Amino acid sequence: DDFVAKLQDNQRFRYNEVMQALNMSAALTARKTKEFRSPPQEQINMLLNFKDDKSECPCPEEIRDQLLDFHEDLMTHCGIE
Amino acid sequence: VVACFRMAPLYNLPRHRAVNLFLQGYEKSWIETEEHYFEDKLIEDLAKPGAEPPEEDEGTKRVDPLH
Repeated sequence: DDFVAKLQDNQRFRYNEVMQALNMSAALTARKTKEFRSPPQEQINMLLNFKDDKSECPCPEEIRDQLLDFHEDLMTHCGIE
Repeated sequence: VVACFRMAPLYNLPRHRAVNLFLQGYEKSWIETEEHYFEDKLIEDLAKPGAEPPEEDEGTKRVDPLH
Protein backbone atom coordinates (compact mmCIF):
# COMPACT_ATOMS: atom_id res chain seq x y z
CA ASP A 1 0.00 0.00 0.00
CA ASP A 2 2.37 2.73 1.13
CA PHE A 3 5.15 1.59 -1.20
CA VAL A 4 3.00 1.98 -4.31
CA ALA A 5 1.45 5.16 -2.92
CA LYS A 6 4.89 6.77 -2.68
CA LEU A 7 5.89 5.28 -6.05
CA GLN A 8 2.80 6.71 -7.76
CA ASP A 9 3.30 10.11 -6.12
CA ASN A 10 6.92 10.24 -7.26
CA GLN A 11 6.01 9.09 -10.77
CA ARG A 12 3.41 11.85 -11.02
CA PHE A 13 5.99 14.34 -9.72
CA ARG A 14 8.55 13.20 -12.31
CA TYR A 15 5.93 13.42 -15.06
CA ASN A 16 4.87 16.95 -14.09
CA GLU A 17 8.55 17.93 -13.86
CA VAL A 18 9.42 16.59 -17.33
CA MET A 19 6.34 18.20 -18.92
CA GLN A 20 8.11 21.57 -18.67
CA ALA A 21 11.01 20.19 -20.74
CA LEU A 22 8.77 18.77 -23.49
CA ASN A 23 8.97 22.04 -25.43
CA MET A 24 12.65 22.41 -24.52
CA SER A 25 13.77 19.04 -25.95
CA ALA A 26 12.21 17.53 -29.08
CA ALA A 27 14.08 14.22 -28.74
CA LEU A 28 12.80 14.02 -25.16
CA THR A 29 9.47 12.63 -26.41
CA ALA A 30 11.47 9.70 -27.83
CA ARG A 31 14.22 9.22 -25.21
CA LYS A 32 13.05 10.40 -21.78
CA THR A 33 9.26 10.03 -22.00
CA LYS A 34 9.42 6.25 -22.23
CA GLU A 35 8.30 5.16 -18.75
CA PHE A 36 5.06 7.15 -18.97
CA ARG A 37 4.29 5.63 -22.38
CA SER A 38 5.44 2.14 -21.37
CA PRO A 39 2.98 -0.69 -20.61
CA PRO A 40 1.83 -0.57 -16.98
CA GLN A 41 3.48 -3.84 -15.98
CA GLU A 42 6.75 -2.91 -17.66
CA GLN A 43 6.66 0.49 -15.95
CA ILE A 44 6.93 -1.13 -12.55
CA ASN A 45 9.32 -3.59 -14.19
CA MET A 46 11.94 -0.90 -14.60
CA LEU A 47 10.73 0.87 -11.42
CA LEU A 48 11.66 -2.26 -9.43
CA ASN A 49 15.09 -2.75 -11.02
CA PHE A 50 17.07 -1.02 -8.28
CA LYS A 51 17.97 -4.57 -7.25
CA ASP A 52 21.68 -5.31 -7.66
CA ASP A 53 23.77 -2.43 -9.02
CA LYS A 54 22.56 -2.01 -12.61
CA SER A 55 20.81 1.16 -11.39
CA GLU A 56 18.96 2.19 -14.55
CA CYS A 57 15.79 2.30 -12.46
CA PRO A 58 14.28 5.82 -12.14
CA CYS A 59 13.68 5.43 -8.41
CA PRO A 60 14.98 7.73 -5.66
CA GLU A 61 17.22 6.46 -2.90
CA GLU A 62 14.63 6.62 -0.11
CA ILE A 63 12.07 4.61 -2.09
CA ARG A 64 14.76 2.07 -2.96
CA ASP A 65 15.79 1.85 0.70
CA GLN A 66 12.24 1.17 1.87
CA LEU A 67 11.96 -1.92 -0.33
CA LEU A 68 15.54 -2.97 0.43
CA ASP A 69 14.73 -2.98 4.16
CA PHE A 70 11.40 -4.76 3.67
CA HIS A 71 13.01 -7.47 1.54
CA GLU A 72 15.71 -8.11 4.15
CA ASP A 73 13.03 -8.33 6.83
CA LEU A 74 11.04 -10.75 4.66
CA MET A 75 14.09 -12.94 4.06
CA THR A 76 14.84 -12.95 7.79
CA HIS A 77 11.25 -13.99 8.51
CA CYS A 78 11.40 -16.71 5.85
CA GLY A 79 14.66 -17.91 7.39
CA ILE A 80 16.68 -17.55 4.19
CA GLU A 81 19.07 -15.15 5.92
CA VAL B 1 -2.18 13.68 -29.10
CA VAL B 2 -0.02 13.54 -25.98
CA ALA B 3 -2.71 11.52 -24.22
CA CYS B 4 -2.91 9.19 -27.23
CA PHE B 5 0.86 8.66 -27.21
CA ARG B 6 0.68 8.02 -23.47
CA MET B 7 -1.24 5.07 -22.11
CA ALA B 8 -2.66 4.86 -18.60
CA PRO B 9 0.27 5.59 -16.26
CA LEU B 10 0.88 4.15 -12.81
CA TYR B 11 0.07 7.38 -10.96
CA ASN B 12 -3.31 7.41 -12.74
CA LEU B 13 -3.98 3.72 -12.12
CA PRO B 14 -6.06 2.95 -9.01
CA ARG B 15 -4.18 1.88 -5.90
CA HIS B 16 -5.39 -1.74 -5.82
CA ARG B 17 -4.63 -2.35 -9.50
CA ALA B 18 -1.15 -0.91 -8.98
CA VAL B 19 -0.75 -3.09 -5.88
CA ASN B 20 -1.59 -6.26 -7.81
CA LEU B 21 0.85 -5.21 -10.52
CA PHE B 22 3.55 -4.51 -7.93
CA LEU B 23 3.01 -7.89 -6.28
CA GLN B 24 3.51 -9.68 -9.59
CA GLY B 25 6.53 -7.56 -10.45
CA TYR B 26 8.11 -8.08 -7.04
CA GLU B 27 7.55 -11.82 -7.33
CA LYS B 28 9.23 -12.05 -10.73
CA SER B 29 12.04 -9.56 -10.08
CA TRP B 30 13.03 -10.13 -6.43
CA ILE B 31 11.55 -13.32 -4.94
CA GLU B 32 12.29 -15.58 -7.90
CA THR B 33 15.78 -14.21 -8.49
CA GLU B 34 16.73 -14.68 -4.83
CA GLU B 35 18.89 -17.79 -4.45
CA HIS B 36 20.10 -19.59 -1.33
CA TYR B 37 22.38 -22.63 -1.29
CA PHE B 38 21.17 -25.37 1.06
CA GLU B 39 21.40 -28.56 -1.00
CA ASP B 40 24.78 -29.77 0.25
CA LYS B 41 24.05 -29.22 3.94
CA LEU B 42 20.56 -30.72 3.60
CA ILE B 43 21.92 -33.84 1.91
CA GLU B 44 24.66 -34.15 4.53
CA ASP B 45 22.13 -33.90 7.36
CA LEU B 46 19.90 -36.50 5.71
CA ALA B 47 22.85 -38.81 5.06
CA LYS B 48 24.12 -38.60 8.64
CA PRO B 49 23.18 -41.61 10.75
CA GLY B 50 21.46 -39.55 13.40
CA ALA B 51 23.14 -41.18 16.39
CA GLU B 52 21.79 -44.46 15.03
CA PRO B 53 24.68 -46.65 16.34
CA PRO B 54 24.29 -44.92 19.72
CA GLU B 55 20.62 -45.89 19.49
CA GLU B 56 20.35 -49.45 20.81
CA ASP B 57 18.69 -51.44 18.06
CA GLU B 58 20.71 -54.68 18.44
CA GLY B 59 20.04 -55.51 14.80
CA THR B 60 20.78 -54.65 11.20
CA LYS B 61 21.91 -51.09 10.45
CA ARG B 62 18.90 -48.79 10.21
CA VAL B 63 18.57 -46.96 6.91
CA ASP B 64 19.40 -43.27 7.11
CA PRO B 65 16.80 -40.66 6.06
CA LEU B 66 18.38 -40.17 2.63
CA HIS B 67 18.22 -43.93 2.10
